[PDB]
Amino acid sequence: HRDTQVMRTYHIQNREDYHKYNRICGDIRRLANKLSLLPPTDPFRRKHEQLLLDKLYAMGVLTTKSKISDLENKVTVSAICRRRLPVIMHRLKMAETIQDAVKFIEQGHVRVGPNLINDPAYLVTRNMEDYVTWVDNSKIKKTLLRYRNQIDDFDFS
Amino acid sequence: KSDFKFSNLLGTVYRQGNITFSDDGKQLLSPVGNRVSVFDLINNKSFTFEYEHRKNIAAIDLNKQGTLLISIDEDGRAILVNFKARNVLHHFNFKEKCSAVKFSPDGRLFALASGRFLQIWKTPDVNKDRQFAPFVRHRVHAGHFQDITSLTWSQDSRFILTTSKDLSAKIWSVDSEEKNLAATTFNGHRDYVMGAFFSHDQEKIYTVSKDGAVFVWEFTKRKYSWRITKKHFFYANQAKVKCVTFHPATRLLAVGFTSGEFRLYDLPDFTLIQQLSMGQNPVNTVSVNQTGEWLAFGSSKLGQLLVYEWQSESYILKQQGHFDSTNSLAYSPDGSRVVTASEDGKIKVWDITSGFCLATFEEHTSSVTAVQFAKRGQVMFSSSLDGTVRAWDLIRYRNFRTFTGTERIQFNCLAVDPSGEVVCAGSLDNFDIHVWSVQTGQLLDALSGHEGPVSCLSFSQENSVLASASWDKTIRIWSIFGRSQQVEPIEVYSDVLALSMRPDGKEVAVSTLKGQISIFNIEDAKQVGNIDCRKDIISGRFNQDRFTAKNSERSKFFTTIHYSFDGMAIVAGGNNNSICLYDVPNEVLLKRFIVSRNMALNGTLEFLNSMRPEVRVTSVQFSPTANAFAAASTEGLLIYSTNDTILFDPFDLDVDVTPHSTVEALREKQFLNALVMAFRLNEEYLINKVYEAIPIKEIPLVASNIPAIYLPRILKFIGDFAIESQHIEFNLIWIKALLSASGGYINEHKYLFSTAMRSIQRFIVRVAKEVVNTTTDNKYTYRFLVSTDGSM
Amino acid sequence: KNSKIFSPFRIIGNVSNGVPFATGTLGSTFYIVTCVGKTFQIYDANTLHLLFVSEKETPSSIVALSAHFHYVYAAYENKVGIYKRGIEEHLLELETDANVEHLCIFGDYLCASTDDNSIFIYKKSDPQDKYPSEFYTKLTVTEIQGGEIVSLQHLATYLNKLTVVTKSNVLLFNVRTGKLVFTSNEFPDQITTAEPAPVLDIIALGTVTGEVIMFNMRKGKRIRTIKIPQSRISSLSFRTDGSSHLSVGTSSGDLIFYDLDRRSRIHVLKNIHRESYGGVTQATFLNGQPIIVTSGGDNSLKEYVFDPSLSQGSGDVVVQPPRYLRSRGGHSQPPSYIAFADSQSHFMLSASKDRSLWSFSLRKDAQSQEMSQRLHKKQDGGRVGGSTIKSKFPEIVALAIENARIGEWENIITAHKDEKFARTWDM
RNA sequence: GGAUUUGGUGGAUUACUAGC
Repeated sequence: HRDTQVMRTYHIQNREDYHKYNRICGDIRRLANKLSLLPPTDPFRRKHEQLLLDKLYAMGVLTTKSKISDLENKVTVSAICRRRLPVIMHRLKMAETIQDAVKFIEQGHVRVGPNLINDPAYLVTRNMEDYVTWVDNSKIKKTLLRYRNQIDDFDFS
Repeated sequence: KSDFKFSNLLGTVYRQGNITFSDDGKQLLSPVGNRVSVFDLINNKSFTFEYEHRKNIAAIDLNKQGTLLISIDEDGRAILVNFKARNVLHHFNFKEKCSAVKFSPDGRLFALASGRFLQIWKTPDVNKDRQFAPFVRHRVHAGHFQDITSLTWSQDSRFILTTSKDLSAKIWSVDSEEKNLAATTFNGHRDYVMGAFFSHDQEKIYTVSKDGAVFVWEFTKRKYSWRITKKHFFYANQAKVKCVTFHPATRLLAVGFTSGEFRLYDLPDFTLIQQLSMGQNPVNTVSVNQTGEWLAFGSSKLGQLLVYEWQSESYILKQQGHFDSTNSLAYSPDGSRVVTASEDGKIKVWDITSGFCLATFEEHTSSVTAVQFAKRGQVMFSSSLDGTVRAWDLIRYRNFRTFTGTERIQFNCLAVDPSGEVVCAGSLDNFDIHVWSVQTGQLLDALSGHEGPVSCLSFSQENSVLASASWDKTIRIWSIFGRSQQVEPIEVYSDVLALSMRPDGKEVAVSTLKGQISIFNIEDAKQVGNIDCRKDIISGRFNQDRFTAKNSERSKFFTTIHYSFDGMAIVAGGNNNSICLYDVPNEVLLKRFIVSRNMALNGTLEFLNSMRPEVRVTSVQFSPTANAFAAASTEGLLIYSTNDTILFDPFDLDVDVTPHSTVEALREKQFLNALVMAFRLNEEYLINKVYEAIPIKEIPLVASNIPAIYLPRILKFIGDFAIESQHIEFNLIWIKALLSASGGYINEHKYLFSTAMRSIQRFIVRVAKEVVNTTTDNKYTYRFLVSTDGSM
Repeated sequence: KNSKIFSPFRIIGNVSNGVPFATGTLGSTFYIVTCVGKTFQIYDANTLHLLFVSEKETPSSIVALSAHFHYVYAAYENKVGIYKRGIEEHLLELETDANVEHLCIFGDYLCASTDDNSIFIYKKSDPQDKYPSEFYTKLTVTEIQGGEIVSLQHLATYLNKLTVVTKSNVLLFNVRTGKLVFTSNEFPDQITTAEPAPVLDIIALGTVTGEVIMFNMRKGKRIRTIKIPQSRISSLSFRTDGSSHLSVGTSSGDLIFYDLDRRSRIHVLKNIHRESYGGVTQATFLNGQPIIVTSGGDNSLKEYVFDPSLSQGSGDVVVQPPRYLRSRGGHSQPPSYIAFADSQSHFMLSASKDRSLWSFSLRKDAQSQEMSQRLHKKQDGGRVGGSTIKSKFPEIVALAIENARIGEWENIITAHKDEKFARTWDM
């Protein structure tokens, strides 16, 4: 029951979410394997996984882009399941717990740039990880500003 | 100026449904998901009906006379539009899913097949006045194991045969007395029968199947009825016929396969003329003209429409629409050239005059975000999410240089120096404005100072100053030329995702996230005014939503803005359902345009009845010709315009001024008055009555007589008329006279006349010079032959 | 007076006027025709949509209506239209100068009765033919035989016998021969309205005094009689569900239900149509179904239903009183000032001398509603000054509407007749 | 006479060609 055991730690909608990642996280390694079977001094192969580690680090599933061994060993579903939006709202200390962040996404208090986001299971790029905020004029961004005694209703915060 | 209409939809040539040629065959009509587009091969012009269809078109019916055109949606709604009238005469509702609707050769009644039931309905007379309940159904046939997959009509209306998907095929006569002639249903066909065809002689019946084996039915003695005379088999390794079209007079068979290979056979000789693969994806609907010279094959998966002629190996029109949507819209100095960006990254150049793509660009592997044109026809710069920017030539169709950054950043948007020396681009990753020179592909400088990413970048042509857009709520105006390097910052209330530069070079129009559009000055940091856009934005409730459409914050801002070239109006468009036209001095919107009415798309309805692609406009620009502004949608690039001029917009009427009075002036020989008396009505047919009337000897006397106030208006009229009109020599003597009479005045008021100069000098480049060069080239060749010594 | 630009589409905002509507049945569906002046309408009975209006206006008012399955028989001044789908497919002209009061259909025959006590018979030219066309003969009734003709009825299972009811008595004419096969006895009251019964050989009768008289034709006698205080009976109908029920419609707006088995009234409806415009002009239980359809002269048409009984074992004694179901509305008086609401031509405001504004629908004719007149409780807190017996607003002579900001505050300003203020309305 | 809250039905919520 590894699929359930990580559905709890990150709070997932459907128990099938895990194996929806673990099909991708396996598909990384199958492309890693056949790209390991090409000869090492091939300017395709040298170009092609560094082309891929650019993307898998921008998305942020893997910690570094130097170690080439991470691509088979550290690519786990729990790695890709913590660039989920409610985990990121718990990493950035927005909500208190990780269930409570799903409660705030589903009610509609969080946003990415212009548009608010409503699927809890929004993957967030490490580049896009800068831009999550509380949605403006919300009743939960109004309460935060009352704690510091710094509301400003010309913003109608 | 104010009343725009939906003139044209551009891009997405084929979406779904039957493609049927006209009886004349001059115009071919391809059905889009929510609209029907008519293409005229002879005039190379595309026309789209103003009417919305509430879901995607599933069937198209064209009357032999052409008076009535019927389109059937997935829901079963029936819309009848007269081609000449271009209006919806009636909107009857069918209650089941429709597969194909074909009008009878006589046209008295139209056969309609839904599910396993066949229906014949008397067609209401187009000439007859509109009635409350026009639709009437002649008969219903329910004798089918499964709903018919195809419908075929004989020259006589007595026999109608529909091929069922069960395997069985049945024949139905129109009149009840001819039932005894033919009521039999063919059997023993393997797989499914895609379609049933009738030859000019009614003795032979041709049937096709999904397997690819073809069987011909011939009536003969074993008192004797309907044997299989000969079987014909098509061999495909994995290909299966999907859609089959047969023309009886030319005996030509069009076969559609899953593989997409295109093959042609003749029923009498069973010989394969040619096998061609239009695309990897299988052909969905194939149609043939009466002559049979033009065959149209469209693949829904690739969304591309292709027309081919069997007799001569030439394609009248072959094009493929963008796979997803157009991220940016680029307008060239010439009105005709149009450039549209796509999510795929493929770049295709559309034509304003005819809705076809001259060429494609596959240079950008990543999606293209912004496409802009410098102040020349020499090149266009495209911004992509790949992290590289590549300039393109339009004389040669090639990259000059592919500008890249240092650490390989995405590029959203782009700004090109009008004097084409400097190309600036902006990111989401870096928030540094990279600056490339056009000659040396090095980056000159990394202009920085923003917190948060750069949304847009633009350069005012008059002052050559570039203003950055930031998510930090501060607008910073850069000054990058000549030993200054000074940046001026103006604070904004909400993230600014929209930046617009006025032609003047003195004002900047912004679109913040609070909805509100503000208009700043540049030489001062202060603002002229702001106009409030949160209320007059229509927002859709999606299907998967949990909030009312009133209080979602998805779409109440504007992700684009473009000033008109007059500098007096802004067209804005965002991820919403609506486009706007704000007046700039009076600060009030003029008219609000709903982009689409589709239940198929998500963002349409304010209220649902008691994921799907979102419907939003990405980038909007106003054309130099300025008749209409193109907004790049989800459905495809829209074009709004005023080329109708069915509108009474008078100017300075007296009681004495009537249309008859202007005609009287021509008899009176008062050319100066009868032109001004026709400009007072501002109606085009009085103007063409007096413009074409007055002779050459009093053109310049009239030009000197013409007032300064009407000079901008008269020049605009010549610009729109002379493009499609046969008079080169008469129109150019007017443009010699207007320019000759007041050369200094037009030059002094450069800002006052912008649209008139651009429109007039598209007519000179596109059609007037090419007549000159053909006259020039022909003269030189004749000179060469006489001058050169004789051979042998 | 033929125009070159305009041509009439249909008249909107009118449901009924006082002429008795007549029901028809096609397949399993039920279709109800009414009339509006010189142009009749057709309503479905399952949702009261508008199905068919006539293609041309008639040259005068339609006086009487009846409908056999597909064909609506409309009778204006001298002629009888035999209409299908609102299309005049055969015009039948009666050879008098008298105006046709009542009409009846059975068998191969049509039976039209002019006002000067004369009855015309029109035969189907062939049994294949659907509408009767040929003039058969002219039946007359002299005043020594009976009074003025109240109605024409054809009872169940009578070979060519036509139950002609008069103000004095009841006749029977064998239209094949043309002979008076039976005359009834003279009634002490003036008869106003007759209707058949689902039992055999019985027509029901209605007097100017409040008396319903059941009358047998095989015995020629009065079987049952029902007295009503102070009412002029204008409509009669029997429920054919299997439960015996008589519906007496007065001219004082009352609809009265009886239980002929228990010999009792059940529930009496008060003012379902206006007394002044005529009361219940016609009421009809739909066949085999607990639905009565009432249509007065005050430009409305309402349906009432009987819920099933709350008692398990008792049933027919504990009867639920009738219940309001769907209806259509219009405008009692002529409209003073109208306007259009929106750009797609989808609503029309119409304010009339009835003092009640209406948002009619050009699009779907069951979508029309009276704009409510129910004052918002004030922001200020002091109470609103007005008469406690609520009367409608004075009639509206000037209206203005701009549709740009709808749903957020008011967008309709109306000026009432002779008021120093001028109210506002949300659309 | 006034105010607040609530149960139930009907009519709309896409553009009106009759049932088996």
